[PDB]
Order: sequence, then C-alpha cells, then structure tokens
Amino acid sequence: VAPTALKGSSRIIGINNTFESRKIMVPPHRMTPLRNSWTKIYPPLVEHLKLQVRMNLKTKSVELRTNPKFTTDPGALQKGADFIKAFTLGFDLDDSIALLRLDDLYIETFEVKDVKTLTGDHLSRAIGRIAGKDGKTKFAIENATRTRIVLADSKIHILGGFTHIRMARESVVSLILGSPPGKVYGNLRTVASRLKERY
Amino acid sequence: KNSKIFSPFRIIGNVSNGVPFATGTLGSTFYIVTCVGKTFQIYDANTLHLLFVSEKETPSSIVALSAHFHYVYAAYENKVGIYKRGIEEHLLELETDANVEHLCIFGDYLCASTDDNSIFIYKKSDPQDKYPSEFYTKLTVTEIQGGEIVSLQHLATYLNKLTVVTKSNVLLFNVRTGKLVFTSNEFPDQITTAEPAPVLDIIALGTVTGEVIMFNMRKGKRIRTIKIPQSRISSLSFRTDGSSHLSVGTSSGDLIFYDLDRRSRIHVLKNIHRESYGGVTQATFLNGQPIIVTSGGDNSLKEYVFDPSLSQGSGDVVVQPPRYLRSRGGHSQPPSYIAFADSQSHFMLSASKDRSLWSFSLRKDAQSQEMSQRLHKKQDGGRVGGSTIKSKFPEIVALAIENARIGEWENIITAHKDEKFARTWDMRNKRVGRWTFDTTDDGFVKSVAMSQCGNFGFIGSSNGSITIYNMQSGILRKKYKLHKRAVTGISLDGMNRKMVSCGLDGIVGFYDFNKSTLLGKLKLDAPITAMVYHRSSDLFALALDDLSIVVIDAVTQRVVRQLWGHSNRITAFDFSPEGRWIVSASLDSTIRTWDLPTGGCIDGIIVDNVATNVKFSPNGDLLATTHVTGNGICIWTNRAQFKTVSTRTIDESEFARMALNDIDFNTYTSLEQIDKELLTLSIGPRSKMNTLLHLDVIRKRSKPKEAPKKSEKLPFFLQLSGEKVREGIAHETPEENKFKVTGRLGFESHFTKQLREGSQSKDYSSLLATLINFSPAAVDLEIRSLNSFEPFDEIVWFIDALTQGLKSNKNFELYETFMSLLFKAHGDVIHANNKNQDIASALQNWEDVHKKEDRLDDLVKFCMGVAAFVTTA
Amino acid sequence: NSIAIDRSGYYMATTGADRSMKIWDIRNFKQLHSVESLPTPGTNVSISDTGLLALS
Amino acid sequence: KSDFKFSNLLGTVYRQGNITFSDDGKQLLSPVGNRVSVFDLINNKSFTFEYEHRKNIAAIDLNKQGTLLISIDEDGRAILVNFKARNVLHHFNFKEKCSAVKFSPDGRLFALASGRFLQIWKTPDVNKDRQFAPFVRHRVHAGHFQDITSLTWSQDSRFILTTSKDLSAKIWSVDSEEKNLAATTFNGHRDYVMGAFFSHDQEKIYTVSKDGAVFVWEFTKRKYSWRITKKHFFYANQAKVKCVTFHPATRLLAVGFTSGEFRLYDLPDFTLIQQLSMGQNPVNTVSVNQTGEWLAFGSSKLGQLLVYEWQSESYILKQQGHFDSTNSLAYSPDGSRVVTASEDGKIKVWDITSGFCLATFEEHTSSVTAVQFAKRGQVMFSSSLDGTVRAWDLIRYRNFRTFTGTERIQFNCLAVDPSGEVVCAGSLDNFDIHVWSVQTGQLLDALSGHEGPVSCLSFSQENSVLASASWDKTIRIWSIFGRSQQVEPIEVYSDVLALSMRPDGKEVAVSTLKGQISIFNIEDAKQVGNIDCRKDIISGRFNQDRFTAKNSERSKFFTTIHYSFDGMAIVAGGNNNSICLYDVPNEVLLKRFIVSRNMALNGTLEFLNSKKMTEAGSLDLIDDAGENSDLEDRIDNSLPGSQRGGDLSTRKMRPEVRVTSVQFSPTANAFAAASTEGLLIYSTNDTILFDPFDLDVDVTPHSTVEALREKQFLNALVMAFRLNEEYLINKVYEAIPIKEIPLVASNIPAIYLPRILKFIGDFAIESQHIEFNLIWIKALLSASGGYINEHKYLFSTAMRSIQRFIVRVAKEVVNTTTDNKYTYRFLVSTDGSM
Ligand SMILES: [Mg+2]
Repeated sequence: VAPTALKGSSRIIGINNTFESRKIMVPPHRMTPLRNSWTKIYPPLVEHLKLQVRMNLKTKSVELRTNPKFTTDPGALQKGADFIKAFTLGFDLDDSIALLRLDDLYIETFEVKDVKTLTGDHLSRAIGRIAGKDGKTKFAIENATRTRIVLADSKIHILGGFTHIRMARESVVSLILGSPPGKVYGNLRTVASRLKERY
Repeated sequence: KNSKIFSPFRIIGNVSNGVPFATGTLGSTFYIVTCVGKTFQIYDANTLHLLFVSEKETPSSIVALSAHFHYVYAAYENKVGIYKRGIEEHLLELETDANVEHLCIFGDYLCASTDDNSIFIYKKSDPQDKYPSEFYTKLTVTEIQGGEIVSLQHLATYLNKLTVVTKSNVLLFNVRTGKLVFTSNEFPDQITTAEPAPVLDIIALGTVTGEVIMFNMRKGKRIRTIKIPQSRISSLSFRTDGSSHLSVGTSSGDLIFYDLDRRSRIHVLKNIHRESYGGVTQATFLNGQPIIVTSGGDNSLKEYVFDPSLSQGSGDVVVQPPRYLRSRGGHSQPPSYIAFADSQSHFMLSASKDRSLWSFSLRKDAQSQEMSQRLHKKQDGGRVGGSTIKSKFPEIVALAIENARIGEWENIITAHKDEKFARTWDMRNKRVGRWTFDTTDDGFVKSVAMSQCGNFGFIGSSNGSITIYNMQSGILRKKYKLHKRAVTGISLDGMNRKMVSCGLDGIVGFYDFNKSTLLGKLKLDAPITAMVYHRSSDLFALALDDLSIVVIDAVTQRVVRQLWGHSNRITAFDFSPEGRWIVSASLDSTIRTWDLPTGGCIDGIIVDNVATNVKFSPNGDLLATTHVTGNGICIWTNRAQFKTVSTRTIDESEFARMALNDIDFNTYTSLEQIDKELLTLSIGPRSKMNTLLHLDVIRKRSKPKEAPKKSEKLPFFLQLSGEKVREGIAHETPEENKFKVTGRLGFESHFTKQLREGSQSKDYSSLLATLINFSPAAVDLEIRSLNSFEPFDEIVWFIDALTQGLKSNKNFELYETFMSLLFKAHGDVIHANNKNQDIASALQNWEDVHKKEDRLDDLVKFCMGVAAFVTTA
Repeated sequence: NSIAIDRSGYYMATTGADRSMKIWDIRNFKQLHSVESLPTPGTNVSISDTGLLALS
Repeated sequence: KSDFKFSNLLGTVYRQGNITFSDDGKQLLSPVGNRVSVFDLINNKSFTFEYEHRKNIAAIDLNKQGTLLISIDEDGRAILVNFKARNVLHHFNFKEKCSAVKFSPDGRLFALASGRFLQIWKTPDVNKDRQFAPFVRHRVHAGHFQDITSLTWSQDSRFILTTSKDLSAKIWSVDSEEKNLAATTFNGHRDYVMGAFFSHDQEKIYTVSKDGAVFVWEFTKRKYSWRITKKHFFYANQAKVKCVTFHPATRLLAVGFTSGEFRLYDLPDFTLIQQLSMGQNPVNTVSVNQTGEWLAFGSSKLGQLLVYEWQSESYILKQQGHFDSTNSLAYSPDGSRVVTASEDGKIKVWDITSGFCLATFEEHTSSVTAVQFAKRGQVMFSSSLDGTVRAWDLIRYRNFRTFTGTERIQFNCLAVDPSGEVVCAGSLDNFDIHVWSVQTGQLLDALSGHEGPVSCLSFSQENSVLASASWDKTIRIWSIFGRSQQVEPIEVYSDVLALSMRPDGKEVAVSTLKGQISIFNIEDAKQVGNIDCRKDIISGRFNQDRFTAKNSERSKFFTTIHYSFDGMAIVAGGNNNSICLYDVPNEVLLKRFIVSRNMALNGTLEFLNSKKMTEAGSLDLIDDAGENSDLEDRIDNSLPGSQRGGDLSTRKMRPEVRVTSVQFSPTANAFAAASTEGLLIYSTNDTILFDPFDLDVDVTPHSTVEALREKQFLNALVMAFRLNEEYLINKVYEAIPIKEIPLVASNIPAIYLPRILKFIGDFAIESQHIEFNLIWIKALLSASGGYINEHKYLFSTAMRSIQRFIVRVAKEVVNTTTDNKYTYRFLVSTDGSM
C-alpha cells in the first residue's frame, strides 16, 4: 500500500434468486453462450468475491457456495448469485459484470400480461411496439434512460440504476398500452436531459 | 472591565519606555528589542522598521530584556518569559516572591537575579535544547560577600563562571558547582554599570562619580581609570570595528567617545536624550560596524554613525565626529488631543504637553512623522516678532481638520493654551501654515471649527465672540457676537447653511451662515463644556456641566435625548460614524457607550487611567483613546463591525459595584404569512416560477452550438460508476409483490409513496412540503412520471394535493406552476377522459378553489389603472 | 543549462537540469566523468586558461 | 440622502487569477481585476466586496466552512476577509510573487506557493477578535529549484503536492513526524509541471506537464518505491496545457489548453469524455465544484466566464465582459436593466441583481458611442462611429430600423424625443445636428447654426425643446416642434462638454472645460446658478508624464453629468479619478468618491514613488515583455500613435482611470458610473445610518412597540417613521390588520407619504406578502392620489418602483393564473374522443 494511504438484499427484482449455497438454473438457450463465456465468468467470482463456483451438468444449474475460510464479504454470495442471473436473463457479459463492479444497479423484471392481457396478434403487435423496426425504439429507450433492456419475447428485463429503470419502465408500459409514439420518443428526449442535470 | 463592543489592539507611537533595550543578531542583520510598558517591540537595526510585538500584555511591567538569536527573554515580577517571534514559548516561574531585576544568558544556563540578592540558575534539560527550562540550583550573595547586585555579566572563555557585579565589588561565581572562585577588591565608589570588553578578561565598570574602570578579572587588578568629573555613567560600550574606541553614556544625556590607544576624546554628543527622563539609558555599539544605537526615557531611539576619516594618512587622528543617521520617536508626555486625519484609518494627529504635534500612521509605524513648526515668510515683508531662541509652540488645547481642499492650502486649525490666536497647519506639506487667526476681542481661543468645504475657519473666543476667517487668504470676513461668556463649541452643517454655537452661559444659538441671521436661541440648565456635531444625521451632543449628554436636533432645535449616569466630568466623547452611538469618557475612570435610538447605556468599561479623549474611526472599525498616563495611544477594534451587539440597557448597580430579542438586536424577520386569507408566494427566489414554466427553452439555449466530440469507447454506466455526494433525483435509492405501473411496493419512489399515503390519509401536506423542496428538473421529471392510465388514480390524487395547497394560500404561484405542468404533460390524457367522474370531480374542486383567487387580478389591474394615471396626469 | 570548452579544445563540461555535471572528451567523444548528483542544478560552467573548472 | 456605498461591479465577470466555487456549490467567486465578485447562481444574486487591493488579484481561496477568504494580489499582498460580515480582518505582505493559495480541507492550515518556497501557515480563528499578528507560521519548505506553479492538498489534510517549473513534482508532509512517509521527488517531465493530484484512495499520484503528458504514479515493486506505470499523452498539435484540475471522487480531469479548447478526461482509463472550444484565447483557469459536476472556466483576454454542466452538456453560466471599453450606459425606465456600449461594437444588457449579460447585439461595425431609451421603455437607440444610428426593439431584439447621414458622418451623441417619433444625433465632423423621423427613417432636416462640433444633446421631457451644446462656447435651444422654428443661443465662458436636462424641463446644466457646472433657465435664457469643480476633481500623474498633477491640465473638467430624478442633485464624472455628487440648490459638494485605487491603471495616484526612477527614467515604463516565457506574451502588435479604439495590445500604454458616463437609478436611490474597470454601482440600500426625522424624547423603540400592543396603529406607524428605522418600520408595517389599513392610510401625515411609498417599493420586490402590499398600495393611491399628482418630481422614483413591482411580479403571477383558467375551461368544456 502507498505510504500516503488513508487511515443480503438481492439487487435483481421481480424474481426470488435466493457456509451458504445458491443455485441458479440456466435455461437451454443460454448453455452455449455460457460455455464459450465460461472462461471469463468464474475468475471475478472465484477471485474478487472469493466464492466457490460449481455448475451441475446433471441439473444444468450454476451452484455457488460461501467459503468460511476464504470469503470475507457477507454479501458476496448474493452479489455473485445476482451476477450469474443477469447472464442467465439474457444480458451481455460486460453489462452483467457491471453488477459485480457497482453497488447501485438493479434488474427490473415484468411481463407484458402484467401490463395488459394481450393475446395473439395484439400481444405480437405489443412486442413490436417495444422493439420497433430494427430495434430503434428499444435502442432509443436504453440510451435515453441509460439502461440496458433485454426484450425476450414478452418477458422484459431492465438493467440500470433505480431512477433510470423507473423511467425505462414508464416508456415500455406506455408502449404496451398503446400510447401514440410521439409521447414515447418525444418525452424520451426530455427524460434524457432532465436526468443528467444538477438542477 | 471587559467591553462587549471594544477590545484592545495595540499602543501606537511608543518606541521605548526607558528600560535598556537588548540587541540580537540573526546572521548578518541586527535587531533591537525595546520595552514599551507591558509589551516589547522588535526593531530592525538596518531600517528601524517594526517587525514583531509580543502577542499579550504581561501581567506586570517588564524590567529586563535579553535577546539571543531568535529567542527573546522578558523578565516581569518573579517570572521570566521566553518569546520567539513575539510568541511566548515557555514561562520560567521563580519560586520566590522577590522580583527579578537582572537577566543573563550564556550557553545553556539562564541566570536571574532577584532584588533579595539571590541568583537563580536554570539549565537546558538536553544539550541540543533551544532554551534553558529546567531548574538547576540557587546561589545567594550575602551582605558579607558583597552589596546589592548591579548586573550579571558573562565574560568569554570562562567555563561555567558568572561575573556578578555588585555595588561594593565584583564577584565570580561558578554556576556548575555554585562556589565563589574569586572576590575582587572593594571599590570606593558605588558601581552603576558593567560592560564586557572585546578584550579578554577585562570588564568595564561605571561608577556613580564619573569613573570607568577596565578591571582585569584574571589578574585581579585595575588596568586603566577614566575620570568624568561631575557625572553619572549609565551605559558603556566598546567599538569592535577595529578601532579602539569607548562610548560612555551619562545620566545628564551626554554621550562621550574616547580613543583608548591615544588616551584622548574624539567628540561629545550633547543632550541626545533629555536629562529629565534619565538621559542615555542605553548606548551600544553594533558588533563590528561603525554605528552606535542609543535610547532614553524620552520615548526615542536614535542611531549615529562614524564616517571614514578625511585624511588620506593618519586616519586614526583625524576622526570625523558622529553623525545622526536615523531615528524613531514618539511623544515624551501623554497626548492631549487626537483626531483622524483621513477618511480611511491611515493617519492620526496627536498633540501633547511636550509642545509638539505628531502625525501617527496606524497602517505602518515608519510613516509616522512630526509636523515641522518652521514658519513661512510673511507676505507683507515685515519681520516676524519672536524670541531668537527657538521654542516649540504651546500645547494644543483644541484642533480641527478637513480634507475637502487638502494640498491646495491650509486645512488644520489649532488653538493653544493662554494664547490669543489660532495657528494653521498643512497636512500635505506636514508643516505649520502661513496664517494666524486672532480672536479680535482680547480673549483666548476656546473653540476651533472648519466648514466642510475647507474655506472657512471659525474661532471661538473666551469673551463670547465668534470670528470667521478664510483659510486660503487668512482674511477676516465676519464676526458673530451672541454669547457673553466663553464659547466652548462651534460647528457648521454639511450644507454650510445652518451654524450652531454653545458657550459656558449654557445657551445654544442657531445661526444661518448664508444670510447671517439668528434663527433661534435655546437655553439649557447648566453650562455647556464641549460639542460634537454629526453632519450626516444633523444631531449634536453637548456635555453639560450637570454630568449629562444632551442630544439636540439642529433642524428642529429641540432636545431629543438626554443621557444620565456619569459620576463626574465628561472629559471627551465622540459619535459613531453611522450616527447611532456615542462613546463618552469621564473622570470616574469609565467609558460608556450610549445607544441613541433607545437612549440608554449599552456598554460600560472601567479603565485604570482616566481617558482624556475618545475618537471613532470614520470607517467605524477602530476606536482610539488617550489617557492621563502613557505616551502612546490605545487602539481598540469595534467588535460591532463583525457581529451584532445586544442593545439591552446595562445594569447600573452592577456596573457601580465593579467600580423581544429582535428589538434587542435591531432586526426583524418577516412572518411566513401575515394572515391565512392573505395570498403569499414561496419563500425563495422568484426565478423558480419562470424556470419551471420555460424549462425546456431555457435548456435549449444552454446547449453548445457544436456537438462535443467524444471517444467511441466510453463506459455506459460512467455516471453511476462514481467513487465515493450528488443529491439529484437520478441518484435515488429504493426504500423497504404484484407488478404495478406506478411502482412495485418496496421499489416505489419516495414521492409516489407520499402521494399514496396522502391519498389514504386525506392530507397531502407532507407531499406539498416536499414538492416545494424539489429542484426544477426534479419537479418536471415527477409530474411527467405520474401514471396516466386508468383508473387515473395518481393524477386525481395530484390534483387533490395542489387543490389543498391552494386552500392554504401559501406558495400559490408554485401550485399554479405545478398545475400548469400537469396540463403540459397530461393535457391530452385529461382531455380524452374528461367525462370520467374521478378526474372531473377533482378538477371541479380545484376550479372551485381557483375561482376564489381572482381578487388578485382586480387589485393589480386597479393599481395600474391609477399608477399610470397618477404618474402621467 | 550551460556548456564550456577549454582552451585546448580537448575537454568539455556540460551541466543539466538533472542536477548532473558531465565532463566530455571532444577529441574522441568519450565521457570521462559524471557527477551525477549535485546539491542543486548548476546554472553556469566555465574553464580557465590554466584548466580550472568553475561551477555555479 | 447622500449615503452611497459601493455595491457591485457589472460589466466584468473575470479578469485574471483562479476561479473558485463555494463549498456548497451554490456560489462562484471570480476575481475581477482589483476586487472579488461573488455570484449566487441559484438565488440569482451577486455582490462585490468593498475592500480594494492596490494591484490586480493573483490568487484567491475560500475555506470549506465558508467563513474566511484570502486574496493575494500580484505583489504578494494578502487581505483576509470575513465572508459572512464582508469586512477585512488583516493585511499581510508575503514579499514575493505568490502563485497559488489553498486552504487545507480540514480548515486549520493554508499553504502558499511563493517563489521557490512552500509556506504553510495557521489560519486565524474567525470568532476570535482581531490582533496585531493573527497568522502564525507553521513551517517553510525549501526544496524546489524554481518557481512553484501550483500545489494540491491531500484529502485528509496531511500531505501537500507541489509542482514547479523545475520539471519536477514534489511531495511534503504537514506533520514533521510523518516526513518519512512522503519525502520523494517526482521527475521525468520534459516541460513545466502544471499540476499534481492524489487519487481518491490516495494510492495513485497523477502528474501533468505543460507539453501534454500525464504520468500515473504507483507504489510498486521493481523493494517498493514510486514508479510511472502508465503514461498518457495529449496529442494537441501546438496548443499547450494551461490549467489542469482533478476531481478525485469522479475521476474527472479538466485540462484547458492555450489554443482555447478544454478536455475532460476520465483517469486512469484516459477516456475522452468531451472537449469543446470556447474561443481562440487561452484558458487561464479551471475549477471544479465539490460534487464534481460544474466546471468553471476563465479566459483572461476577452474576460469570458463559462460554467459547464458536463453531465448534461448545458451551460449554466456563459458571460463575457468589457475592460476599458464601456463608453456609455442607460438604465431601463423602470430600473430593471442597464445597457452598455463598447468600442467592440457590441451592445450588452446587464441585469443589476444577477450581474449577467442577458443579451448581446453585434450589428454595429465600429465603436458604439452612446445609448438612450425611449420614454416608453420598449425601444432603444444607439449611435456609433461607423456612421449610423440604429433603433432596437427589446421585445423581439430586432434592429427594426437604421438611420445614416447622407454625407457619411460619424456620430458621437444622440437624443430621442419623448414621443419616440424623432431622433437627433450630433457629430464631431459636421457641425450640424441631423434629425430623423422614427416612423419613416427619412432625414427630416439638418439643424444648423453651430460654429463648432456638437458635444451633447438632450430633449425636455415636458416642453419637448432640444438643447444642444458645442465647443463653440455656446448652447442653443431649438423649438423644432410647432409651426415656427426658433433658436435661442446662450453664450458660455468656455467649451461645453456635457449637458443634463431638468426632468421638469425648465433648466439645463452644462459642464465647461474651465471646470464649471452652470445652470441656465430655458424660458428666460439666463443663468440661475454656478458650481466650481476644478478644486474638487482629483486627477493623478501618469507614469509617462513629465509634469506634476497639480500643474496638470489634463482632466480638471467633467465630461459627463446627470441630474437626480428629484432634481436637487448632480452627479458628475470625467477623465479623472473622482466621481463628485453636488447638490443643485445650495451649490455644494455633497460627497466625493474615488473611482479606483489600483496602480495597474495609470491615473490613480497624484504622487508617484521616487524610488522608481533611475538615470534612465521610470522603472515601470521599461517594457519587460521579452521576459515572458511564452511567445504570445512577447509579441507586440502595438501601433505607434494609437490612443483609443483598439485592443489593449494596440495602445502599448497602461489604461487610464476614466468615467465615461454616469446616471441615477430611476427606481432606487443609487447611481451607476461606467469606467475602465466596469460599471461601478453605488447604492444606499444598506442604510445602517441613523437619520431620524423630527424626534422627541417620547419617541423610542420601546414606546412604538407599546403603541402597537395598545392597538394604536396610526401612532405606531408614525412614530416608526420619525425614528426612521427599517426593522422597526417593517414590524409596524406587517402588524397592522387588514381591516385597519384603509383607515390608517387616509390619516398618514402628508410629510411622511414619500417615505412609506419608498419603503413599500423596496420591500415589495423581494417580499412574499404580495396581496398584503397590493392592499396597501390600493389604499394609499386611492387616499392620497391627488397629492401625489401635484408633486410629481418628489414621488417619481418611489412611484416607478411600485410600478416595477406590480408589472414584474404581480402581473407575471396573474398571467400564469389566468392562462390556467382558460386551459382548464378548454379541457372540460370541449369533447375529447377517438
Ligand atoms: Mg409665423
């Protein structure tokens, strides 16, 4: 150290992730990404969080344990479980590594039916309005609210800071209910500016 | 005794009080430590600039001073204090009541002699310790051994020996073992001074009957004997510049120099210091330079230099006499009058009983200068009649100054005791003026005043006649004759229209200077003694003979205030610059500050010595006083200038024994709301309403004209990845279930929780309270964020919240501003569902309150109906 | 900061802001001495006719 | 009446030095030449301290508690001031070129970079009373071999990093015991070191050199010691690093280059967040708010002050000031705003309270010489030496018309008719007064009759006659309006330079070259008064002069004058170091003010120091530009004979203290004087003076409170005025119940009516009791409207303030209430569907 040196809440929401042990089940579509991305997933977990990492091929789940003799941070197990789940939900690894690095990032989860009981084409057109052609509308929302959104069919996941994901939530719901696009893009301009301001 | 408005700051104009000064050398330069009563000042030998002063006044007067490199030792009563850079570092307290008299420091030993012929020795606890602190031993010289101790001196190359010099003889004490190694032979005449010579083993001894003895300690024998018949030696010093000279001071004030090699007198400097005040108290050669410093009890320090010999050969014989080089000085007796020369606190005029007027500078000591009394040549050509022997003018009883015409002609008038005319002075030239003003009624001068414009000087005679002269020519213009007794005060207002006079008859007359008419006449109960006129406020205070200060308003000619409490004469008094206080001194040894608005004494002081004069600075920062004792001026700082002062009347009885808060601090804070039904805006900046309404366009302007070009590879969450505080809405955390559009419980925002709780409690006062606290960007973000989807519960609640606020009649602009922003961001949603009962009912209630707040329109329209008409036609 | 050359044109003395003096042999370009640490940087150098090296 | 005091300095927002944010982040401290200005950004208020240095400020610093502010001028003289009380505690001379001063984050110590020594001192307690020697030395450090460019405190108040021109950064320990912790020297920079900083964990030290290199120092094995692990480089082509700041919490590095662009870097990743260009001039200083989100930038050359919200890419504050350039000023009719004209050709409107330029116009090619407002207040006119007179509309900021003479004549003075239908301008080359019709723009007529150049013009607000004065030693009164044109010349002893018209329109004052203010009666064309002014005027000896100030005849006359709106006072200014305020009826000097006390300006001193000469001459006349290290400082663009009208570089001579114009505030008892340093606004607002009116023994602060408790309001209010104390007036004002206001108002004695109207005006602008005030004003005007009408020029300033209050804040509020009322009715009444 330099001579000048100074002298279990789950971040993810909408789903219950929770010597202790934590198991995370990986769906089939994330196995191959997990395999090729496995090389970069265990080091931050084993090294920084000092957790024991196993994943069961038989049950296709990721198993984490707190090591009494090595682990030091009591929240490390839950942070580590949160980090794996983000990679499980569909977020890119670099975004998922943000959860480990920062202490104020939450994942908000909700379903289209929770907003409105839509079926058939109506549900399909609702997913379209969130995505937009070439993902422009989702692209607009993530930059403005400064979040990362994974639109897995009718399952929506929003990653970012608290107020950030509150506003990213409001844009998405207004798209589902069928608000005219002008509010969504037009108001997205204002929320982008107002958030970054000091006053 | 401790004022709540004023605190001592320093003494000005005091350079030495007669205690022998001490010389200390830092490298090449030399510094001189001088005593001023209860404090000491350090002067630089090169320029005689003031460097440092002791932080605090010692409890008792300083007796002896010795300096050694950075550290300076000052001895008062039984305590010896060590000072570095004027900061006390350590205090050596002796264990006996006997007062210390002499002080010697050689190496790591410190020697202090008490008046009971007891010598205390202190030593350094450690070899590299800076100053001696520990108590080593105690040596006492009995009457059998020798008489009283004259001084303690240490000769070079004497290992742990102290040369104690007594009236009877000289003794040699070995401090380490505390044994008397040697006692000198008895000397017939009482010894008064000792000095170690640059030669070895030889110490110069000054007797009471004009003998100087080069006594050789090693040989125990006399070497030489000077005779100075009919004299008393007070100081001695050798010249170390390579020429064998000796400077002998005498109590008569004469300094003599001898050439020891030639056995002859170089010169004598006569009356360098007054004989009355102790003459040459100290006179020391600087180590290895041709310059000799001298001091005396007359509050002066001088320096003399020996120039090189004019003869190319035999320079030793042809010795130039010493030449005055530089000096610093002050009054020899207490100042009689003071006055501020300038609007700023730079310069001070002081006149003393020593018949000299001085200009003292508060900002720097060097700038202080004496007013020369050399007279200008008469215009007529006649010879000016005066004694050929030059004698200073008599002391100055009264004085007046103006700066309207500084530099153009004379601007100061001074009156003298038992003198039938007033003399003029010029500040810019620092020299007496060319005009003399005569009373013209065979009467002495008792009052002097000047107009603000600097053109007229008023002189008040003891026989009741007021004369007016013109300053630029000194030609009499007018003469007023109302009083039949002595006039003791004159003043002219700022406008040079109304003039006021007061005399021992107790009468105050009001004259109109322009028309020369008597406006009115006022009689008081008792004789009047002095007057001060405050030009800004047109109030002037009279020190009546019944121990009362009477304030009178010149415009109306009536007594407005009368102050009582003084136990004796009022020697002097002054107004505060703002016109709100009067500080008066009296012979009961007190200074009382009177609050004119409330007419009571707010502060009181008890000074040890009566205060002859008190004068505020025109700025108001400083207050200066002069006292019956002490050659300097006491300067005080007006603590009121940095914080408020309570105006509660002082306790008279408690003061004698020593010898509604918003009224009390002369402030008032506006109520939040005068009355419930009265409209009121928010307690804050008025730009907040405008900023909220036009937030977007204001922001649009602010943006840079060209985009900032940024790196492609940038962290997405940089704002959040901030090592740690920002308080923005973006930096908010949830506080601890079915998904809800507004917020999932445990994940909702603070504002939403307040709204829902308010909706249940039917009281949104908490939500309205926090609404006002938000920043404008926060407010726009939240009103945006309201749920706009059926059943429209959030929007309906929000309208209820604002509607309740409008009933409060407080902050009604912000509520209006909020309800505008509600329409901006949710105008469409309200419009589509205007038939919905929940929205319509809330809107109707808001309108019902809002319809009431239309009286404000009527009032505003009426005033412009009349203000435009009244201002125009 | 400074350079000096003797009369013979055989030696050179250079001082730098790195608090170092270096004597050079300019006939063959070989460094002879390097007083690497000086108390403070040397502003000037000079060489006399007799060969005295002067430093300031 | 005549109790004016310096309040604030407009026209200049930054001159040189280092800008520092307040700890709370709501106030900005900017050195303006010889004084310090404080801007409260959030509340929209500002003020400039009354203390004055003797040279331009070189460094300032405010401790975190917000209680003590130290400002050090270029000579090293330091002045310690209590921020809360706005008074001077002490003055100190450090006897060197002090480069930077910084308070330790604990608040106990402050460090000085003076020459090659770092000096650490002990702060004096604010609560303690003043002493002879408040500062106590802690230590002096002497390790560097050249000047110290800048220093930085460690966050725990235990280490100071110093960066010198030695190509070296060095670290010290404030505690003697902890010296072994930090006694290292950092080397390896090719150029000067502009700044050295600590990381938040304080394990990494960043050093920046002028050439644009950033070194990251880490304590690591090659057994442990400091090393450069990473080096980042600024690839600016020729720009040099001028000012560097680091915010450890947010890892923000703001670097300002000499080319006038600045970069925000995220250390240690060296990711470029943003860079902008604020101009072609160097960025002299940069600062960071405590929270790390406002960045304040300063460029000395054009006097620009920029505050950048790098988060949102928004400008909180962007301002540019004038030095030596303000040629004129003109208050808005209501006193809201002040306009200024500069040789740059730019007309700027400044808001008095905030102190910021709210708009700028750049049409005029050459120097704008004077500006005047129409009586209405919407329209504005300005005349320039480019040969045009231009009309501006403030509602839409459009130059809705432009006038120009046929002969291409430069204009120096202008006047505008009260009806706003005729505009007249004068010239120093044509000897005639041109006239134009505002509506049409045609040259209505050229008025002739002057045998010398026209120096000033003015219309009579009532009679509508035109008074024109010339160097012809004459003044002419033109009755332009009416069927017959008439001219009535009145002769004068000497050249006439300025002119002021009585608001009644019955008399005119004229300042002559002899140093006289002569007042004439228009209808009778005979003199009514005279005031001598030569003796009052203070003029200094310039350094280049070869003759004394006393014998000098350079400026013993007043080049500008103006009446007080009450009509009883004249404020005068000239090419001199004094602003004099005379009283007309008694022809006496009410007070004299010193414009400046700076020795950077040429004309400040009457007597100059003898030491400055040698056999060559004055030391200060010696040009030492070549000593400046940078090329741009050495380069001289000066033209040999220029006197005015060009940049500071052109003239080659020191600016001269001079007051071009002066005016009284229409709505407040204050006056503004344009000078070289800027618009010095002197105001009487403070009112700590006790100026009672018609007291008796029975009146007392206690008695009035008793009169209130006993519900004798009319007496209580009246006794309040006789004492004439604001806090006492304010209390009695607010305690009168609403039912009793109309009764009290009808019974206020007429003599006190002006005082209450003034008080309501000053209180109402910033007070919160709007409906309470409007109830009072409704009462007063209804009761005593007839009296106010009969004596207009006594109540004019008071009446304008009330109209200002009711048109700015009362009307703005009702305008926002009424529009909601219609926005409400539209939403409910109409039908919304589909
Ligand atoms: Mg006719």
